[PDB]
Amino acid sequence: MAEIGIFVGTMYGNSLLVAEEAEAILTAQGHKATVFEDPELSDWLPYQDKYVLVVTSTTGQGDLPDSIVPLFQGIKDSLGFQPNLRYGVIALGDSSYVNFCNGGKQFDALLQEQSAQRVGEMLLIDASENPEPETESNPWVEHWGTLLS
Ligand SMILES: Cc1cc2nc3c(=O)[nH]c(=O)nc-3n(C[C@H](O)[C@H](O)[C@H](O)COP(=O)(O)O)c2cc1C
Repeated sequence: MAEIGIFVGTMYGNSLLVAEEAEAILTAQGHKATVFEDPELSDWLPYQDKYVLVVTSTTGQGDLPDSIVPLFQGIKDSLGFQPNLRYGVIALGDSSYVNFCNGGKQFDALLQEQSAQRVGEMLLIDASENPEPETESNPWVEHWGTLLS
């Protein structure tokens, strides 16, 4: 039975709420999930022989949240290649602007630039018109969790 590192990138907690639901769903299906609200390469590392998943957002001029910048730089510069990494991605932000989920999209790109192999398609939550993001992400995690071991 699989184990899932559930790495988070936020400055306001809305993507973190979805990550806590994602951990609960995978745990209920039977997989040993673990959510990380303040992650590091040291917590990403234990899952390269396994599976991982991302729940992230956007900040500044369209940059990654500072809570996941040290994970994004760490994997980019001190890991470099991941041909056997398997995962899934949820991204969350405001639809009112051109950088729609651009910080979460950069974290999916962190893994495709390293030859990882996602077990699904990236979910894009529009918080400014979607005040119940659980309803946009729970059936997505329940589905993705059937594609594990
Ligand atoms: C400076 C700034 C600009 C933002 N502009 C965007 C944007 O262009 N695209 C987007 O998807 N999210 C954007 N966001 C994210 C919003 O804050 C959004 O309301 C989000 O849901 C906040 O919750 P989160 O951090 O948990 O995701 C921006 C955040 C900040 C700090």
